[PDB]
Amino acid sequence: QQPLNEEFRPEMLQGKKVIVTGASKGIGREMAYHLAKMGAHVVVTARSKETLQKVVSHCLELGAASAHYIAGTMEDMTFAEQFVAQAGKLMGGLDMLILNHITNTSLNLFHDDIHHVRKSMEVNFLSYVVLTVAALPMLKQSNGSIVVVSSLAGKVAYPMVAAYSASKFALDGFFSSIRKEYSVSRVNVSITLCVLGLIDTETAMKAVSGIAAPKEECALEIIKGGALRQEEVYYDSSLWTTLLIRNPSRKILEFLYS
Amino acid sequence: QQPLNEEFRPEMLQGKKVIVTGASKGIGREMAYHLAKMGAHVVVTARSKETLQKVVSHCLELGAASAHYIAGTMEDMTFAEQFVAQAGKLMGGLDMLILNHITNTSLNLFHDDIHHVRKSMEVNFLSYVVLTVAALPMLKQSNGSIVVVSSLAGKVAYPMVAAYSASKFALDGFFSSIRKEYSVSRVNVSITLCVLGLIDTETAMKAVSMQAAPKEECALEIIKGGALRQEEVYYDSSLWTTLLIRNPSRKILEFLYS
Amino acid sequence: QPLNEEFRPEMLQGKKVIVTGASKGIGREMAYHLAKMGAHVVVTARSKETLQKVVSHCLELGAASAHYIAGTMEDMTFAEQFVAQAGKLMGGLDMLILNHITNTSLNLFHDDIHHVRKSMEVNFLSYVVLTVAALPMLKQSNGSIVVVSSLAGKVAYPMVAAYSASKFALDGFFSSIRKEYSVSRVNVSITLCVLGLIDTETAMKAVSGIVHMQAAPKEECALEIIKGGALRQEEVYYDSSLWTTLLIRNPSRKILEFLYSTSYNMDRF
Amino acid sequence: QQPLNEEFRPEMLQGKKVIVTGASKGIGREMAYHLAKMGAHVVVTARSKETLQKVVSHCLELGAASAHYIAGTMEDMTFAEQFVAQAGKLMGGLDMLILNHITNTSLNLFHDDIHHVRKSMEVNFLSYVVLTVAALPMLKQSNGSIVVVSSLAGKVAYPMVAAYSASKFALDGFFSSIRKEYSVSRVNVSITLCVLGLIDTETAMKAVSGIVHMQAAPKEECALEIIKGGALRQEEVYYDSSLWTTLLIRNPSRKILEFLYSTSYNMDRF
Ligand SMILES: NC(=O)C1=CN([C@@H]2O[C@H](COP(=O)(O)OP(=O)(O)OC[C@H]3O[C@@H](n4cnc5c(N)ncnc54)[C@H](OP(=O)(O)O)[C@@H]3O)[C@@H](O)[C@H]2O)C=CC1
Ligand SMILES: NC(=O)C1=CN([C@@H]2O[C@H](COP(=O)(O)OP(=O)(O)OC[C@H]3O[C@@H](n4cnc5c(N)ncnc54)[C@H](OP(=O)(O)O)[C@@H]3O)[C@@H](O)[C@H]2O)C=CC1
Ligand SMILES: NC(=O)C1=CN([C@@H]2O[C@H](COP(=O)(O)OP(=O)(O)OC[C@H]3O[C@@H](n4cnc5c(N)ncnc54)[C@H](OP(=O)(O)O)[C@@H]3O)[C@@H](O)[C@H]2O)C=CC1
Ligand SMILES: NC(=O)C1=CN([C@@H]2O[C@H](COP(=O)(O)OP(=O)(O)OC[C@H]3O[C@@H](n4cnc5c(N)ncnc54)[C@H](OP(=O)(O)O)[C@@H]3O)[C@@H](O)[C@H]2O)C=CC1
Ligand SMILES: C[C@H](CCC(=O)NCCC[N+](C)(C)CCCS(=O)(=O)[O-])[C@H]1CC[C@H]2[C@@H]3[C@H](O)C[C@@H]4C[C@H](O)CC[C@]4(C)[C@H]3C[C@H](O)[C@]12C
Ligand SMILES: C[C@H](CCC(=O)NCCC[N+](C)(C)CCCS(=O)(=O)[O-])[C@H]1CC[C@H]2[C@@H]3[C@H](O)C[C@@H]4C[C@H](O)CC[C@]4(C)[C@H]3C[C@H](O)[C@]12C
Ligand SMILES: C[C@H](CCC(=O)NCCC[N+](C)(C)CCCS(=O)(=O)[O-])[C@H]1CC[C@H]2[C@@H]3[C@H](O)C[C@@H]4C[C@H](O)CC[C@]4(C)[C@H]3C[C@H](O)[C@]12C
Ligand SMILES: C[C@H](CCC(=O)NCCC[N+](C)(C)CCCS(=O)(=O)[O-])[C@H]1CC[C@H]2[C@@H]3[C@H](O)C[C@@H]4C[C@H](O)CC[C@]4(C)[C@H]3C[C@H](O)[C@]12C
Repeated sequence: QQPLNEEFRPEMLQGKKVIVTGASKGIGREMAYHLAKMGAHVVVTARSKETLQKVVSHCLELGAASAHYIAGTMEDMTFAEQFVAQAGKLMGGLDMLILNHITNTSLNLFHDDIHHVRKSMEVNFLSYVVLTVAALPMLKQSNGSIVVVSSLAGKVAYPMVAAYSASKFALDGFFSSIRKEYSVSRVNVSITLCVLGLIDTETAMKAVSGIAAPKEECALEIIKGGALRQEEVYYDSSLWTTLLIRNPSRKILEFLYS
Repeated sequence: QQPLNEEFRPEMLQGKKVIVTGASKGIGREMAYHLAKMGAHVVVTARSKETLQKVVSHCLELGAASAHYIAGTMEDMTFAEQFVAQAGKLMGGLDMLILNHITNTSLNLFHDDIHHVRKSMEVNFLSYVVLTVAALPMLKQSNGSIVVVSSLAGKVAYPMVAAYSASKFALDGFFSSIRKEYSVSRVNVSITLCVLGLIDTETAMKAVSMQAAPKEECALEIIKGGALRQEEVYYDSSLWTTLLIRNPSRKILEFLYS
Repeated sequence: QPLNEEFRPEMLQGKKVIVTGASKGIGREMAYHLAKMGAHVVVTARSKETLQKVVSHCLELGAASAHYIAGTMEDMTFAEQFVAQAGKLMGGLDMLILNHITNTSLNLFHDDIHHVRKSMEVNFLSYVVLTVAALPMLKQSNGSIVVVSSLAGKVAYPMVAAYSASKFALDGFFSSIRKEYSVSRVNVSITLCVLGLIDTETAMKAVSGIVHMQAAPKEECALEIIKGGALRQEEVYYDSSLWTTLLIRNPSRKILEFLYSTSYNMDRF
Repeated sequence: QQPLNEEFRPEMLQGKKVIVTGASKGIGREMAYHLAKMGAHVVVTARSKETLQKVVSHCLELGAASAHYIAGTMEDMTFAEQFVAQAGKLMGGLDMLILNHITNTSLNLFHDDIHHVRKSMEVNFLSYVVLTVAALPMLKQSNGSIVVVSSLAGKVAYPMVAAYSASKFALDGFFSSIRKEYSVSRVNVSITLCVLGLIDTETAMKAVSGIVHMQAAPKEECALEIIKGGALRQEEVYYDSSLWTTLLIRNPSRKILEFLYSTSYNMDRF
């Protein structure tokens, strides 16, 4: 889309109505806290009821306009649908949908685990589509934004994360296609895809113990990208990563072909 | 993987045992016919037994070492699994698995069509994984090859094909990751991803009603790439397309990051 | 770094600008744009007769002043003396537009070392001499150098070997001194312009057949060069087709230059 | 051009007739030594007869079919032309021309040394053209090869090497253009451009002292990769301590656009 030709400021999120998924820990939790400090209305979700309550209480302490949680698993597509409808009622609308959750993923070779492939596709990809469809009427009303959190393994191939990579590549294909559609149909909803290197969440640090950028800063850069309506955000400890992983030729060919 | 350092010869397929899916029409049918002319053993599949019988009869006329069909839908993951077992039984093993079928797809904006997204992911992606898992023991025995048919819309973003693009991107992520795993684990099974522009199949010509490439030639280039164990085949009417769509920097970064 | 503003013609009002190779083609069009913007201009080329016509039209168009000095850029003494004279006449210098080339036609290289040498002297070395002569004045004004180059100064083509050598040399030289000015805190911008086929008389005599119809307008080309210089852009890419200007860019080069820059210690210099 | 679709073998250089310029020290000297070990005929040049004589002595001991030197400065285009003729006479022809010399260059900011700029252009660039013109008839006879030694600073920009970078960029523009001309004119002479990172020659090691702290690649290995690339008729050789450098500095998009652009124009004319 057309990004905002503006400097980010935290007041861009003041009073904005934001869903954050996968917000009980890791990057999602940090995004909830940043949003709370900016004075946003937030609804957080994950499976962990008790941790979500603690996240909500801290968001209120930090200055959230309001904060609520709804607990459930994004394996359940009915839950996903119902979640968005309830979150919208809790906030009186929706300005930004931050899709961040994933199913449990560790480093292993692919041997015959079709169940993990299916579960990864359902939780990491299909649930994002279901959430988007449920959110789109509200986002069209607010000229809002969808933020999709992805990965280096969603842009290039790695061993040991085959099922995950499939799901993150699928997000790029799906959301980059609907971005093109929203441009031609003049739907004023931005789509931001975030491509992350190694981030120091507990999940990642445990996953890479047998082989990191700060999660607070990562979370802020994701929000900034969404607020500025950027097509993509690249975040890593090293500029070697963020500068070289970019594929400007793809965007050029998409334009020239159109 | 390492591609064979030699020119293609049709004799490379003589007596080879090959599965072709989506082989009742389009590129799949043309691949069956080329394989037949080369004296391969072929097992073809699609949903329509009537059309498949016609393909088998023509394959035998053309010189196939043997030809059989098994009809079913790749919506049914049990069928996918049992199909590979039966095809292997019929031929006495498997040298090449050509994964080509897709669910019916036309050009349309995405609105609230979760059904098509799920169907596309199941038929176009998950069934390919199920088929690969079922085929891998036989392919390991033969040091064989997997050929995955994909698309320009599986490498860059287009409007009007969101569900389809998600599934084709997913293929790239998944199969490119397992390719990395087979290299580190020294599994001698090659994986070839084919990226196709507009090809003059009846399906395509109806869907787009620019220059369309001939399906006979397309089919042959797919077989050549698989036989030569190339990582990727790019095929289009124009060299502007096949040369510019390639992304060598991705392959370089994957290597550097390893 | 480039100015984060839209171009306005008032940015050149009262500015003191040299344009070389300005008797015809893109250089003449640049002089005309500058004149319309109310700049002070000094133009040069070998031919006094054609330069007279450019100066007279510049005055009609509303130049603050317009003058020519004729000479050949084969003569490095002329190059040096020309800048001193032009700057003294105008009372300073804000922009140096380096645009001239030696006469080049399309042909296979045929042992004509004389042409390789002449290309290197006129198209490349004279640009360096002009720059050295201008830099004190440009430092005084926090001014700009604009170097006009070519698609054949970024990728290789047959039939223009000597010319391409000279334009590649400009990129290597000027891109290196740009980096030096960054570390030495010299506030003089350098803009390298990469031009496709432009409908100058020279180009239209050189090319063949339908290629003539694939040329971009010289008036527009000239304005984009001036805009790039005024905005202190590092590079300007101009062509009749977006397929050209988008695909010919090599962003990986600037990325690697940046990534490589931390590994040397400039404190000695 | 089309590279040979085969693995390098040292016998590819046995009995071949090779010129190496700038061969009294550094990479050039190492190239002479590898060629000698492969049983090539070699003629080496540089300004210093004393250092050239030592190279020839070692080449003869290593097993060169023959080894000679001719001393002179490549500032003198007359010497350049006459050198190639004499080298050709000494060997009875020419199979490979390796152009490697440069004028003395150190790291410094550019101020006003137009003399250094001109000398760089004359020694590092124009003399290569003169040598090529002199050699080409012999190379056409043998379906031979030209190897042009260049630099990271001949592909991307660096401060402190402005005059040198201009000359190496010029080599790319010129020799890449002639490669295209040889393709349309059906001249069966290969051109290989070599792009080198930091190599542990005495010149480089002295020059970067205190400025740079990175790995330097071995000059012996560098020299061998240059010969291999030339022997295999490759368009470009990239050599560095790190695969990060050699893989990322290559620009396949340029080669693709040149090809696509060529399909649009008819070269029968001019
Ligand atoms: N950290 C890294 O190095 C990288 C991270 N990323 C991306 O960043 C995002 C966040 O990663 P990170 O913070 O490390 O991950 P974490 O594991 O810390 O967080 C994942 C979140 O999703 C939730 N979640 C897990 N399963 C389900 C489910 N079935 N339904 C609903 N929610 C669930 C978790 O909470 P609960 O257990 O309470 O349900 C948790 O809140 C992911 O999209 C990921 O792909 C990408 C590349 C690298
Ligand atoms: N033609 C083109 O322009 C392009 C083609 N491609 C790719 O090439 C491949 C072939 O395309 P094309 O030849 O045009 O397609 P066609 O529509 O001509 O053929 C599709 C085949 O798949 C079968 N099929 C459809 N649904 C199912 C199902 N549920 N289970 C099993 N088989 C099914 C069909 O048989 P039946 O209906 O009898 O089951 C048919 O045999 C596809 O992978 C596609 O993505 C990519 C880009 C462009
Ligand atoms: N037109 C095109 O398609 C392209 C143009 N360019 C570039 O744009 C620039 C201008 O091109 P264009 O406008 O076509 O060129 P022109 O041939 O129209 O103009 C050349 C100018 O340079 C002068 N000149 C020639 N020889 C000398 C000399 N020895 N000393 C001083 N001046 C000399 C000429 O005047 P006089 O003869 O009286 O001295 C004339 O003023 C050039 O740098 C070129 O490389 C790049 C790519 C394409
Ligand atoms: N080493 C490195 O890090 C890098 C090297 N390169 C390239 O590799 C090539 C070789 O470099 P390197 O081995 O370090 O250089 P050296 O300084 O070791 O060798 C240069 C050679 O050229 C000769 N030479 C110098 N001036 C003249 C002259 N006027 N006429 C004829 N010969 C002359 C020298 O001998 P004498 O003085 O006796 O004439 C010497 O034989 C060069 O082309 C360079 O650009 C590129 C990038 C990096
Ligand atoms: C750490 C690796 C590799 C990152 C990488 O490849 N980084 C760039 C190159 C770095 N190198 C040092 C190799 C070169 C740097 C050049 S430099 O010169 O700068 O040093 C990356 C690649 C795939 C990533 C996992 C997946 O996402 C899935 C999952 C998501 C969860 O949420 C967190 C857990 C997990 C397992 C992720 C953790 C981690 O994130 C992984 C392992
Ligand atoms: C035709 C378009 C666009 C192709 C394209 O973008 N091609 C390169 C650019 C060419 N230009 C526009 C630049 C022309 C200039 C010529 S020049 O020489 O200058 O380059 C492509 C993009 C997506 C493709 C569909 C999907 O796969 C899904 C589906 C698969 C079935 O199986 C067949 C049907 C269908 C609907 C496909 C048909 C067709 O295949 C589509 C529409
Ligand atoms: C015309 C060619 C090629 C341009 C090119 O490669 N352009 C992009 C690709 C275009 N395609 C092939 C894709 C066709 C698209 C046609 S489309 O209509 O679709 O756009 C370019 C390449 C080198 C150029 C000459 C040099 O500078 C030297 C000299 C400078 C003078 O000052 C003017 C004269 C002259 C002889 C120049 C003329 C012209 O400028 C040349 C021949
Ligand atoms: C050393 C630098 C920079 C090299 C570079 O940019 N290399 C790639 C990047 C590597 N990184 C730092 C990113 C990673 C290394 C990780 S590491 O573990 O290694 O620290 C390069 C760039 C330009 C080079 C000079 C010119 O040619 C001219 C001249 C030629 C002579 O013949 C030898 C002398 C001299 C002065 C040359 C020496 C040296 O050659 C220079 C300074």
